Amino acid sequence: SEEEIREAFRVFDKDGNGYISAAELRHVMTNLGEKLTDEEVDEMIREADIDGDGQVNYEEFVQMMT
Amino acid sequence: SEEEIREAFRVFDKDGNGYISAAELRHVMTNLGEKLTDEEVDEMIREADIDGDGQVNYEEFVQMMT
Amino acid sequence: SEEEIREAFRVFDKDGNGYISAAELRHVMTNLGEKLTDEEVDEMIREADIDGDGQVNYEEFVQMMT
Amino acid sequence: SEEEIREAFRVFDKDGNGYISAAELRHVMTNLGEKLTDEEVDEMIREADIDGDGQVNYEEFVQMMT
Amino acid sequence: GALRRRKRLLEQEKSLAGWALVLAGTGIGLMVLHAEMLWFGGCSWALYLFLVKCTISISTFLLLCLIVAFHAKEVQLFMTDNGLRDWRVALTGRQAAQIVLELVVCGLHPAPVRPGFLGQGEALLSLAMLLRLYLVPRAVLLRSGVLLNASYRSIGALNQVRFRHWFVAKLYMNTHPGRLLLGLTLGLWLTTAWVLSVAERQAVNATGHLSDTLWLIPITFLTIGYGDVVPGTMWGKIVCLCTGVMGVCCTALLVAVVARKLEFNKAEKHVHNFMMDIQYTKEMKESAARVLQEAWMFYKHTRRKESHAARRHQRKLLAAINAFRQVRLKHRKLREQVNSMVDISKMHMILYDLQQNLS
Amino acid sequence: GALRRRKRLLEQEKSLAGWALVLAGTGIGLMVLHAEMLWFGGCSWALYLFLVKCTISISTFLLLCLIVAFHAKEVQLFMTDNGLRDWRVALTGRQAAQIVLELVVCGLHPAPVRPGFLGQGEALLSLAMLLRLYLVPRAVLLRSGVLLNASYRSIGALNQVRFRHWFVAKLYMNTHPGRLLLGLTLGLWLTTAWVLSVAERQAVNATGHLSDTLWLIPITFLTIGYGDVVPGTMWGKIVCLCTGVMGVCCTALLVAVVARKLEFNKAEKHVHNFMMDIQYTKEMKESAARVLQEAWMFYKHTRRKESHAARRHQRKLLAAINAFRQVRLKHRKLREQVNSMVDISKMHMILYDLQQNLS
Amino acid sequence: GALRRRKRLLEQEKSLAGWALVLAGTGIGLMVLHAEMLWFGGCSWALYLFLVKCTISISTFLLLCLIVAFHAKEVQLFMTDNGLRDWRVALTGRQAAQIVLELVVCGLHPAPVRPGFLGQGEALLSLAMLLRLYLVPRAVLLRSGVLLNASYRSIGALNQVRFRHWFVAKLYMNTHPGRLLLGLTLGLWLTTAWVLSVAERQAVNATGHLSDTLWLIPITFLTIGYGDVVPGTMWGKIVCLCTGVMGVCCTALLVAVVARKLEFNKAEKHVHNFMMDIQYTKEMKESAARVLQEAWMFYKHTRRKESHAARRHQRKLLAAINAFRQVRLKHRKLREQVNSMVDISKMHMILYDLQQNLS
Amino acid sequence: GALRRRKRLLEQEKSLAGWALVLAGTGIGLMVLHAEMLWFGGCSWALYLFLVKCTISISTFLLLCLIVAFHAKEVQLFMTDNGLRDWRVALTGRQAAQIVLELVVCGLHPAPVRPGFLGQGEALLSLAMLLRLYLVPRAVLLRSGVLLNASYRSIGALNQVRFRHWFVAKLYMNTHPGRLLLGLTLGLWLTTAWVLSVAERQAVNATGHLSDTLWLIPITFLTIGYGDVVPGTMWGKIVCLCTGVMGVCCTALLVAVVARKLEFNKAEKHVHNFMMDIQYTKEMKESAARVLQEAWMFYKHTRRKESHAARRHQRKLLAAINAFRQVRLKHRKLREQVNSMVDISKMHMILYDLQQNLS
Ligand SMILES: CCCCCCCCCCCCO[C@@H]1O[C@H](CO)[C@@H](O[C@H]2O[C@H](CO)[C@@H](O)[C@H](O)[C@H]2O)[C@H](O)[C@H]1O
Ligand SMILES: CCCCCCCCCCCCO[C@@H]1O[C@H](CO)[C@@H](O[C@H]2O[C@H](CO)[C@@H](O)[C@H](O)[C@H]2O)[C@H](O)[C@H]1O
Ligand SMILES: CCCCCCCCCCCCO[C@@H]1O[C@H](CO)[C@@H](O[C@H]2O[C@H](CO)[C@@H](O)[C@H](O)[C@H]2O)[C@H](O)[C@H]1O
Ligand SMILES: CCCCCCCCCCCCO[C@@H]1O[C@H](CO)[C@@H](O[C@H]2O[C@H](CO)[C@@H](O)[C@H](O)[C@H]2O)[C@H](O)[C@H]1O
Ligand SMILES: [K+]
Ligand SMILES: [K+]
Ligand SMILES: [K+]
Ligand SMILES: [K+]
Ligand SMILES: [K+]
Repeated sequence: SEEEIREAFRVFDKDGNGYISAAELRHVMTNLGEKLTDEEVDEMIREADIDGDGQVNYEEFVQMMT
Repeated sequence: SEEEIREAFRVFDKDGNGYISAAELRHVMTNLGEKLTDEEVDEMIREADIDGDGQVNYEEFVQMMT
Repeated sequence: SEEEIREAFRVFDKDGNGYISAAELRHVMTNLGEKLTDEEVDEMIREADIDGDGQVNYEEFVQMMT
Repeated sequence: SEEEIREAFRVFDKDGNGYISAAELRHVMTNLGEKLTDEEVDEMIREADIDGDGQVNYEEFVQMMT
Repeated sequence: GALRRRKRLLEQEKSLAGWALVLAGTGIGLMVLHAEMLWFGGCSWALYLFLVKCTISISTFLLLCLIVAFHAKEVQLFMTDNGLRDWRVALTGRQAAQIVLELVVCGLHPAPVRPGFLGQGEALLSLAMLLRLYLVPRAVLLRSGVLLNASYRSIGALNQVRFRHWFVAKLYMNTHPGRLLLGLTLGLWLTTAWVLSVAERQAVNATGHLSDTLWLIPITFLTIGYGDVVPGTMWGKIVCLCTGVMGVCCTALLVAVVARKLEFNKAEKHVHNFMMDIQYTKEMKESAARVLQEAWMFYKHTRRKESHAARRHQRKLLAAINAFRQVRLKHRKLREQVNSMVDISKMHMILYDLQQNLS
Repeated sequence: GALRRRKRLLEQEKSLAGWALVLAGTGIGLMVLHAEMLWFGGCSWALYLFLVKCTISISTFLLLCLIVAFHAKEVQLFMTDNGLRDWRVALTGRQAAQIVLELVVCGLHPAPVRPGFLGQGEALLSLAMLLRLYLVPRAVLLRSGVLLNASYRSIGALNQVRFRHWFVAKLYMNTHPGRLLLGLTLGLWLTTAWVLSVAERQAVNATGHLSDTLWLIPITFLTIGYGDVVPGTMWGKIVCLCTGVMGVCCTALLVAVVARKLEFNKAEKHVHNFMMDIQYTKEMKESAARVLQEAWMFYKHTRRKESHAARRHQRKLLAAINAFRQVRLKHRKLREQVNSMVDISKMHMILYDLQQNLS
Repeated sequence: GALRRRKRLLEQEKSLAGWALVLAGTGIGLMVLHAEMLWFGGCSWALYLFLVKCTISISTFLLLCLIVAFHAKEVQLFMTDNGLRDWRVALTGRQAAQIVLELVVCGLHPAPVRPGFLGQGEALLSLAMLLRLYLVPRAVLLRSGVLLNASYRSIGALNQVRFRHWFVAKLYMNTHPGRLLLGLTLGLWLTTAWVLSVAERQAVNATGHLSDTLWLIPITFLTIGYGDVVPGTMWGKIVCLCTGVMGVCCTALLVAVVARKLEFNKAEKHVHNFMMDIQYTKEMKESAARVLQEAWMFYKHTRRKESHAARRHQRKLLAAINAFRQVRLKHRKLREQVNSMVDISKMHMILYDLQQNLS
Repeated sequence: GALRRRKRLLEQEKSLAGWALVLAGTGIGLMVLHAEMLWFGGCSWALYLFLVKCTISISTFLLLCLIVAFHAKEVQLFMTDNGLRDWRVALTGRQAAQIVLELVVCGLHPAPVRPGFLGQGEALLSLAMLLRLYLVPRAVLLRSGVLLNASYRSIGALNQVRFRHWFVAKLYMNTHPGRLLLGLTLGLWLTTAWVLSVAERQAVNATGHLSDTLWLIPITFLTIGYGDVVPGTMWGKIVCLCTGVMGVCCTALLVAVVARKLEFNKAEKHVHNFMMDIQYTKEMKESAARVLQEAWMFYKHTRRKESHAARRHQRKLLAAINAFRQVRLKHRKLREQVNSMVDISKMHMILYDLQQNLS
């Protein structure tokens, strides 16, 4: 299902560069989807924040999620 | 109506030369059409027979008919 | 609505030059449209007759009308 | 009907060379068609086996059948 | 040219088609008035039943004068069109029998030759007035602009339309369906109800007049057929069969009209295609987020080693990626149809581009 | 060649298809005459009820001779077509059972073996005469030119039409809808009315003959169903169900015929498209003038400083420019369809032009 | 920009279209409650028949306030759209007559001005409440997204759709046929049954209430018409004709819906075309083997000089090669249609290929 | 690979879909037998009415075992397809409610818990057996080859067909219309007639059994509605409304089927176009001769100076040239359509020719 996860990320890849901003990565779960928890979103930022530079290359993030 | 007469002759112009044989000119009225009289067909051959060579250039024949 | 006025003039621009004759400009309101008053048409000719040469460049006439 | 016989052979000509294997020639009557007799298939191999090399050029076989 | 005279004759035929229709309708109306006056009035009103009966004769003599004057305009139109000089050539043999068949049908009024029943004789002559209703398609065809323009007759002769009554039928039915199909059935109900009331009168107990047949005719026309009133006479049953046949034909016409009026044209297809295009992208984003939330939450509850509260999110993850693949494959075939609509004219322009590009 | 003989056999089959149909119809007619003569005549006419009953036997023996003579022509046609020399090869096994099933069905007349009722025996044999109506599609197919031309059989073998009875059904229904669909329902009404009158006779009070069933059958066929007369017997109800089923099927056929007969073809679309093209330009000019009048009159009443009598002309100016934009956008999409009609053949010609232009 | 204000007014019109519909439905419901309470209760409940009758007046005053507030939003929308500054210009003359025709129709309640029958006066005012059902297409059109987006009004002004009520009719009927066509006929049956029960009450023996008309209305609607109950009054017959007309129209609508829902689209045509492609090749091989078996067995029984047991296999050989030619010519025209489906887009791509190939 | 196991499970689902249908039909049959045996037999046969009533319980226990065994195969198929290893993940929450809703509906038999009427209790449980008829579309879908091939599921996943019950509906209706639409209505007539006979029994005078309802149901279905028998009970009227609704729906289905089955395909259009092409040239020659005869005979009778016997031939000359222009302009637009049919593929081949010609 990793190809489906990557294709779901590729919807929000408006840059076509393989990286997505933490603003859009918070806004996708925050404003849309099923629901959003503030502590879970902040813990998601804490888990994905091995870099913490405002942009995440999601290709390694898919492998860390699976 | 002379154009319609010439276009009616042009149906039986299988040579595309402006001349039709007396065999076909007898067979068109004889075998098809409304009816055929033998004496009227022979008088038609006698009237059109200013040449009498087995072939009639119908372009002057239209003018003689009208 | 000045663009709509200019596009309504452009129906009667059969020359494509930006000028229309006073004959056609009288005939458009006179023979067609809602109605035509003779004194109002003559006053329209008196108002548009800053030139009075039988042809009117309607592009300045639109600005004078609005 | 010899053209129809040759066109029926040409369905099983997956090589396009004019020759068909005795394996496929046994399997066509054996596994499909109306029915298959073992002694009739072996007698068919005995009749067509003027060569007996595992491949039959069916073009002469059509002439021997008709 | 004679094309100014040819068009001039087609306003003298339009007026003679209209005024003949007026003098036929005013004969039919006076026939209905006479038939009802002889029923509600009896033998006491024997003066007015002579006055109206001879007014019908005056009107039908004027009608027999307004048809010879029409066919004279048609034979003058024929001489003007094909370039003749003698009317004896221009008249046909079958046409001159159509003249007689038209003058006989337009002359079957009940004349003043000599309790409220019409009698076996004049009740058929009174209903033969309705056979004048062939004057209305002629008048409709002449009032329409397709025959009344030689610039239209040129494109008709290029197409061999040949001035059919059926082309204006298709025309008025494709342009104005509901006005025509609403007026026609009400006219059929009133006309057929009156004819059935003539066929069934029943002076004892008043059981045949319009209070019964105005209920019996639509119930037959719509093929309901309760059966509380049925036709009683042999002539009533013919009318009630010819009502049901027209009801089946008008239902079969209504089905085709309503079937044409439901499809989209080009321009409504475009705005439908845009309303779907702004709507599938919302779900393309929403279901993507629904994948991405559970995609992390299942890994979270897996790394937290709670295997009971992770299987539910794995179940929702499978459901969400199934929904996402459905909405993505649904989204791409819409845009395939968007690319499919602009195929032909763009290739027709690109051909003209690549033709000039070869030089 | 043998293609002169193959065509020669198909006039010997056309005649044997026609004369068999004549000798079947003249058996059905004499059956109807016998069934009515035994009802209106009783036991007094026992001579004519023997004479007609044996005339039927003579006619059906001639019919059983005109079918063997037909199938012999078909087996000679088969030998001529596929190049055979023995008839024992040419005959099939299922075909020789079709021969027997055809000869049995064409041989069920009421024979002269031995008050006005037929009896339980011969009333079924008399109605088994109507099963001869399979001789009419064969005769219609052979009289049509599609089977009777090897130049037509060549294009049929190129298309695998295989001489269906359904292709001539589609043919006669696309060419002559109203003649076929008018004759067929009247034939069904008369035939089914007579069969129902056989099923329901009621010698007491005469309540079952054609004066009732000629009213009951169309009312069932059109699905009105008043219910003043209903079928009374178990055999009458089967006939009144098979009438309603055919009524639903003929209405479903009429809907499709009337749906095809309303659309335009190419040539009527062109003259409709021209009648609209000369008509929208009139309003394109009229509404333009309606803009231009108010456009000056509002400025006049504004410069005259009468603000009360200027707002009305501003209102009409807004309405007129709204109508002008509507008629202009309506006018341009018509001419878009005018450009849309000539797309394909013009590109097919421009491709052949640009192919030669490359050299 | 003012396009934020223009969209802002179209949520103040959506709410004023919804709440007006609620305050019209709660007037119709209280009207039905009053009409049934005055029948089942008589003159004893003269307090509640004043209370409900004035509750209707309070509700219809709130409705007459929720329409002026709607048309004020429309005239502010008109001033915002076309750029005006005075409302006296923005209002039309025919629109201000539509205001009065809307306020009169929405104000015909039975007021509390002053055995179980309503009377000749207030029974028409009570049924004039149902004329409020023009508030539902307005609310449906405003709740739909086609009017409520200037990005949709842009493509509509490019297409001249002009916010029709008929476009959302085609939209909801092409998207949700069965929900709409199932809810609509049940709503018609209940509403028309109640109106017929008002028209036919019959206090003696209780022969007109919903236990009769809930059976009479669907039997009329489906055009069955048993006739065990028929309408008795002149006002009942108008309702039973307007039920049959709507029944014919809904059947004509259902025929077109079911006719659209049977054809294949592109993608179902592809999988049908593949299921046939894997299936005709099986018979292409099977019938080939059926040729090839008899092809040798006939030569075997010929060389064995048994001429009686060889003619049967020659017969089967002819039948098998006939079946093989049928299945081969059937198989190739399927793949012709497979080649026919990919014609246009492949040529559109090959044109762009050969354009670049010229350089 | 596991694609051999995935196909292996879909023959274990086909058998469990067939044998569940057999054990549901043999429960429905024994229910009908019990309901008729308790009516024709009374209280004397109290042994067999216990024996059949417990045979139904044995059969429905076997049915409740053949559904759990089916859904186990579906959850193993789900684990094999999406690659799982625990069944607790593979099962859904809404699916496990569908299991319970399926087992309850398949378990409503009249059990042997404890004059010929069933009673208010068990007459509803006996008719709840018919709710087992959802087992037939599942069995039809599994016996069809579209689900039972992963090579078909590949093209279905390329098309998002998603194994609908509606696709095989369109499939069996486009392939076999008449067999399906003939078997379905007879099955509806027998089933609905029996249910109506249950709803209306009337032990006095035997006025409710199948001899009445087998006549009442088709007359309602075809919307005839004589009205000689009407439903009497409140439960009979619901059944007679649900018969009329299905009758309207089947008529609306038949109209679309007969509308598709009348148009020509490609190959019948070609042979029609050739039969007209060999036929218009005959009249193109015949009418040309009809011009040419009178063209000389009018000049003959003109030169003979007989002006009375020349005008008739001038009249026929005008008629003949009119007919000749009609048949010529009719003849050329046929051949225009002949040129119109071969447009696209010939341009697709000429494009590939001119592409290679550029080098
Ligand atoms: C497309 C086909 C349409 C068919 C249309 C034909 C319609 C014919 C209408 C019926 C006309 C005659 O119908 C008949 O009228 C006569 C008088 O004329 C009336 O008959 C009544 O009056 C006559 C007076 O002569 C008495 O003798 C008679 O005893 C009495 O029944 C009846 O009402 C009706 O039986
Ligand atoms: C597509 C299916 C079509 C089904 C078509 C079948 C049509 C059958 C027509 C009914 C034939 C028999 O119908 C029956 O005829 C008999 C005589 O034969 C008549 O019966 C009458 O005469 C017989 C003479 O034997 C008496 O004994 C009897 O008491 C009396 O009712 C009735 O009129 C009818 O009940
Ligand atoms: C699209 C068109 C739709 C048409 C819809 C029109 C529907 C009209 C419904 C009928 C309304 C009046 O219908 C009529 O109601 C009155 C009371 O009002 C009732 O009439 C009854 O009560 C009145 C009280 O005044 C008594 O005087 C009268 O003797 C008695 O019949 C009847 O039940 C019905 O005859
Ligand atoms: C899509 C919706 C379909 C709706 C289908 C529902 C069908 C229901 C069928 C009716 C079932 C009950 O129908 C009813 O049966 C009962 C027995 O059960 C019978 O009733 C009869 O027997 C009962 C025995 O208890 C007596 O008490 C009663 O006085 C007598 O009328 C009637 O025949 C019928 O009124
Ligand atoms: K009916
Ligand atoms: K009825
Ligand atoms: K009906
Ligand atoms: K009825
Ligand atoms: K009745």
